[PDB]
Amino acid sequence: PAKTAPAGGEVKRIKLYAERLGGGQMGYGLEKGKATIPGPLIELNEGDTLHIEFENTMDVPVSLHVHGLDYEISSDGTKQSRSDVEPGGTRTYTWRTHVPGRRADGTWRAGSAGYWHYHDHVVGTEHGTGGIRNGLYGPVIVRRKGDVLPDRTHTIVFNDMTINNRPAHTGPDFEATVGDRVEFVMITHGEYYHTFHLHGHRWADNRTGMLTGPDDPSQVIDNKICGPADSFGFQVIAGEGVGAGAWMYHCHVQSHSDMGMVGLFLVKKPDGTIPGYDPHRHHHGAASGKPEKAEKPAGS
Amino acid sequence: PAKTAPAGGEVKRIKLYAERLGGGQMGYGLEKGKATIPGPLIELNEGDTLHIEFENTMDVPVSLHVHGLDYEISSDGTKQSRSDVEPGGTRTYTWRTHVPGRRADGTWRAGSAGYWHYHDHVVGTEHGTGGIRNGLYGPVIVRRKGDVLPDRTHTIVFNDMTINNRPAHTGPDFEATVGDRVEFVMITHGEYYHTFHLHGHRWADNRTGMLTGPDDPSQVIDNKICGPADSFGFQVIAGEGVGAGAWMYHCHVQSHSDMGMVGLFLVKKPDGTIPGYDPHRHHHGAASGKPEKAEKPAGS
Amino acid sequence: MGPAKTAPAGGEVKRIKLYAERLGGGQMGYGLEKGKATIPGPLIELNEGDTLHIEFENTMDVPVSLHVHGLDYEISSDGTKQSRSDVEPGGTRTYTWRTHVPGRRADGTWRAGSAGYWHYHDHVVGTEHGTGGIRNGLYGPVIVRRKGDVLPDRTHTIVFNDMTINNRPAHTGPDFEATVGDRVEFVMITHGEYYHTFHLHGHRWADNRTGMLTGPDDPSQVIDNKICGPADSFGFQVIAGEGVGAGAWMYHCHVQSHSDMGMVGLFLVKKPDGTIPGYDPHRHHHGAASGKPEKAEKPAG
Ligand SMILES: [Cu+2]
Ligand SMILES: [Cu+2]
Ligand SMILES: [Cu+2]
Ligand SMILES: [Cu+2]
Ligand SMILES: [Cu+2]
Ligand SMILES: [Cu+2]
Ligand SMILES: [Cu+2]
Ligand SMILES: [Cu+2]
Ligand SMILES: [Cu+2]
Ligand SMILES: [Cu+2]
Ligand SMILES: [Cu+2]
Ligand SMILES: [Cu+2]
Ligand SMILES: [Cu+2]
Ligand SMILES: [Cu+2]
Ligand SMILES: [Cu+2]
Ligand SMILES: [Zn+2]
Ligand SMILES: [Zn+2]
Ligand SMILES: [Zn+2]
Repeated sequence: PAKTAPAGGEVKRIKLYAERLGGGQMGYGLEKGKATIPGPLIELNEGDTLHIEFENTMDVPVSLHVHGLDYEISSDGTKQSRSDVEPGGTRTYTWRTHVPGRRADGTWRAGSAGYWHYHDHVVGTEHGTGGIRNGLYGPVIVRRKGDVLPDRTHTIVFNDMTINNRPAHTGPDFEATVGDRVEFVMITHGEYYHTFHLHGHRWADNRTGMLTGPDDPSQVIDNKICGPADSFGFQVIAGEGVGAGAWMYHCHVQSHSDMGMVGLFLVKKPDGTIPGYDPHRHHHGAASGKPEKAEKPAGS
Repeated sequence: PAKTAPAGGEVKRIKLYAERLGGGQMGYGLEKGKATIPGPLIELNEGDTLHIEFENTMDVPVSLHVHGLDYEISSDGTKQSRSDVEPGGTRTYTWRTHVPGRRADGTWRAGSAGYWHYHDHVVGTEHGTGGIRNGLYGPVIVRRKGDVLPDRTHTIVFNDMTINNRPAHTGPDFEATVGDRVEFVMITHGEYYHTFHLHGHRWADNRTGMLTGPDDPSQVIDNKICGPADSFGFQVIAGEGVGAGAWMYHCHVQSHSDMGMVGLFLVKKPDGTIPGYDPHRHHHGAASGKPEKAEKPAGS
Repeated sequence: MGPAKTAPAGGEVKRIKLYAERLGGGQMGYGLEKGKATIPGPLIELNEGDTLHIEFENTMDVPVSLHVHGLDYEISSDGTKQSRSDVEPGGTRTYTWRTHVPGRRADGTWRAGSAGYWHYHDHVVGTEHGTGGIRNGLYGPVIVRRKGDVLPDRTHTIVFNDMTINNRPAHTGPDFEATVGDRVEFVMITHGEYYHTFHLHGHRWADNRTGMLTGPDDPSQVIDNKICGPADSFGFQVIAGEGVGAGAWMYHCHVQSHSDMGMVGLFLVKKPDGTIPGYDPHRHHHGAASGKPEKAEKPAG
């Protein structure tokens, strides 16, 4: 058992659009009218090259900038590099990815693999302050050959005082069944530091969020401090050793928690019930609505 | 010939009370009228189960919630899971703990071993904001079989702008003899980020705070940023390579340090001498009083 | 490409002269020669086992001290009022830092070595916590090397001190110059009141002691972005432009208002012919010019 990532090395291509959303927001999407905050999950295998055919449907300039992946200066996505996109414009951005390996100097070159993210560098200031606040950001995952694959992947972005730009106390909530292998990508943006905490679960503070084995000294944690543009990820086995229930995740800064940065990891018994939980309730005047569906990785 | 932790797997039982302390404060204790801030140190061996017979001695509801350990949702310690405790009420809380090992899918399940903590989730808000502010928090240590055991353990909690809820510039101070193996558990709570620093000593930033050997890449540090609910720990040999002295520890955020988050690790020669220490001095109007005794782990 | 240069065994007794002096604008700094003080102060590099005697002289009209992180020192070298190790105006003192290799103790435990990215700063100016001294610029990098550690071509020091980089005016950089392929070391230190996040475009490093993965078994997260707070220090090395190419590669704090307010600089990575595609040097940004690139630091001789 346990599905693992294959070798990379393929040239891949997708479309991405930036568009205005309700109420002053902006998002990236895989099709016109389909933009979401966070933008679509992009998933690659080390060695893969990705050509993103990008179109800006808005009436202001926008760009696409990425952390951690290889790109040439012309793909930086900045005014400074003349890599932004005019209103109505199209540009092809290119991201590349490489495996680890020995350098001739004897050192070991780290590969591209990790939890990363992309966002706008252009809207509102030349640092993307406006774009990021408006919602233009998304997750990118690069797998090393042999990395364990999860059943589903959820993305949690602490953006200023919001989770995924949602109104306070709206979650989101994510559904799983006890035993599911579930991946979280955790990204932070804006002005503030936070601490991400998840009830009833824990992970390894390292590249994959999972210990490699008995020799891995990495601290096991349930709580992690994070600043703007930090990203990390991990996988848990839902309800492992703790059983079903509505398991809270939240920022652990006390006022942030009280002010609505909280959501539920809803872990169901095999029969679909969660012990001791009331679904349609309001919390501080707001309802979390339906659980957010897991993100499907983009294109190909 | 360093002492090491034995294998776990027992069933342990303790009693725990919540009671009001002076000045709007609240604490946990092992006996009525014995509550302390921070609460008693609880120490377990990976695999141990702990039943806590909990009694709420106060006139308002309270709860007990734990990080990192295994527990069922009915032990969550929250209003939402109906696991809180009414005034004058009793409940048994159960915490469980497991060793690392291979799963059936071939992956490696991380153990519970680590530096963790427990606090109230119900007082002042359903996030425990009031309980934590008031002092209901305390350390939990889970040892992996073969972990090095210290001579003594001290707990340092940065709760908002205070150390262990003490008035500004009161320490606490901790006392050791040169060569003692001393363990510190460092927990943060409240609204603020901090950076913990200890003069004259250093530790590995990894699960146990010690390097496993020559193959551990973990950064050796004397300074660590930490946010609300962050938990870590480490051991030092007191005065190693440095000698006796009053060795300051403190938040390194400059104003926090000036405003009183500072204490002393007082390391003595066998004949008692402590260079760089004036025992009768007040600092910014306050005195640290006598050194805090090392916490002895709650007996079963 | 030959095998990288690596640090030898330490164990030598070394000695330098160090001064504190006032600089323009109410600032203060450490220097290797009178009139030569810099912010940050001179880079100090040792090999594990080295002892360093710092013959220190305060040229200022107010007291000052020298305190260090991570390195072995006796209480009389603490550099604090409490330990009576501060220096009076015109005063001199010998500060001694020692350093040790890793190894097994008698108890069978492994003692961690001194090696790492560390720093020194005043502990007595403005308050007994060195709050004024640090604000004014009395701080600098210390590197301790384990035998075998890879040595870079050049080292640069980036200090986020409150809202400034190296106490420079907003939007002035500094910028650092390299050529594609150069092995470039960064020492990154934070001071003052604020948390930040350090980010470098186009490059990445391992979050661990050396900033470099030890091999295929090292689990450390590979990152381009790192949260840091007052007195934090870490370091890494990158191969400039590796897999990416020439360009003006931005580094900045990633807290949005901080980058907007000027904590930004350029890692200027030139092609072998000395040119940078699509970049211009004399621009002003938000009213300020970054001036010429910061020359790399020669470790104190
Ligand atoms: Cu940027
Ligand atoms: Cu928060
Ligand atoms: Cu919790
Ligand atoms: Cu970014
Ligand atoms: Cu409603
Ligand atoms: Cu909680
Ligand atoms: Cu603090
Ligand atoms: Cu220090
Ligand atoms: Cu908590
Ligand atoms: Cu008094
Ligand atoms: Cu200090
Ligand atoms: Cu900043
Ligand atoms: Cu970037
Ligand atoms: Cu310091
Ligand atoms: Cu000018
Ligand atoms: Zn709530
Ligand atoms: Zn003080
Ligand atoms: Zn700018």
